[PDB]
Amino acid sequence: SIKQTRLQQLNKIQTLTRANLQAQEELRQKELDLLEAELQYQQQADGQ
Repeated sequence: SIKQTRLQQLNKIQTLTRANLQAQEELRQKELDLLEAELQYQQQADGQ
């Protein structure tokens, strides 16, 4: 039962740690780039 237990949680927590990094990657990458991109793109008004 202890083995069942540790097996069971490694199987979730590891699955999810990994799944979550990937889900999070989408969520976090957009966090920095949407706004930086708007700053840099709107800045073209000066470049013009």
